[PDB]
Amino acid sequence: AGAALQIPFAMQMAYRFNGIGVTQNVLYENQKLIANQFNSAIGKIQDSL
Amino acid sequence: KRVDFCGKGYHLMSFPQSAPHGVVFLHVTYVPAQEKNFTTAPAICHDGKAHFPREGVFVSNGTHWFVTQRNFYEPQIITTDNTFVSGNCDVVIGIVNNTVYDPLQPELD
Ligand SMILES: *[C@@H]1O[C@H](CO)[C@@H](O[C@@H]2O[C@H](CO)[C@@H](O)[C@H](O)[C@H]2NC(C)=O)[C@H](O)[C@H]1NC(C)=O
Ligand SMILES: *[C@@H]1O[C@H](CO)[C@@H](O[C@@H]2O[C@H](CO)[C@@H](O)[C@H](O)[C@H]2NC(C)=O)[C@H](O)[C@H]1NC(C)=O
Ligand SMILES: *[C@@H]1O[C@H](CO)[C@@H](O[C@@H]2O[C@H](CO)[C@@H](O)[C@H](O)[C@H]2NC(C)=O)[C@H](O)[C@H]1NC(C)=O
Ligand SMILES: *[C@@H]1O[C@H](CO)[C@@H](O[C@@H]2O[C@H](CO)[C@@H](O)[C@H](O)[C@H]2NC(C)=O)[C@H](O)[C@H]1NC(C)=O
Ligand SMILES: *[C@@H]1O[C@H](CO)[C@@H](O)[C@H](O)[C@H]1NC(C)=O
Repeated sequence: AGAALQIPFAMQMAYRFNGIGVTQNVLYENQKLIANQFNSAIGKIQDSL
Repeated sequence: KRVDFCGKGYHLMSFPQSAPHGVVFLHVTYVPAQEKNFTTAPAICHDGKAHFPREGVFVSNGTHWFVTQRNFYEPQIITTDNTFVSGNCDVVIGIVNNTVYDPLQPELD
């Protein structure tokens, strides 16, 4: 939408949780589990491929 | 709100014009400009409680902390009407110490 403006990635993930109706404390208080789940989900794609 | 469906930027409004066998759309959009960098933090710890912005981000100009809206820089001081509380400050990665100002009790002298 213009020039790239940097933001830390967990804070971008919190904006995106807001965009679906969940408060952002739910992301910050679960950060490690959410990242573990994303990593297992990405590791399952290359296994199916 | 569909990205790039009505031009580049944040769609404000669009005007139609007729062409021969066709149509022309003049899209008016909003484009952000002249950014500055800041230090930032996800929450703020005060009295053993974690505070999150209601809307906006916590930013630091070098020595002081403010809340701003995310798309236009307009800094304000962090109060209990700017933020909400959840939990204690032991679980959030990158939490920062600052004071969150209450209006009522300095009204009550
Ligand atoms: C929410 O669901 C997750 C499942 O992804 C739970 O986390 C797992 O809990 C089991 C316990 O049976 C552990 O063995 C796993 O190692 C956990 N997974 C990860 C990625 O940490 C989590 O406990 C659930 N939360 C609640 C409150 O029920
Ligand atoms: C960050 O902004 C603050 C403004 O709040 C500057 O601090 C001073 O703060 C006092 C009381 O809050 C004001 O009376 C002053 O007018 C403010 N400015 C000055 C120049 O004294 C602070 O200087 C700013 N810091 C940086 C690094 O820009
Ligand atoms: C951002 O990354 C920096 C590393 O570049 C982290 O700084 C380190 O913090 C640890 C404490 O967890 C210290 O032991 C290291 O000495 C620091 N390294 C440097 C180079 O400063 C910083 O903590 C990270 N920020 C967050 C919020 O995790
Ligand atoms: C932010 O403020 C809290 C509140 O005091 C600090 O917590 C103290 O941390 C030190 C060192 O980690 C401990 O020795 C104290 O026992 C803690 N106090 C309490 C009341 O728990 C915290 O360290 C501060 N954060 C930073 C980065 O300085
Ligand atoms: C912000 O700082 C970075 C270096 O950390 C620099 O590359 C960038 O151009 C700066 N942008 C602005 C708007 O100051």
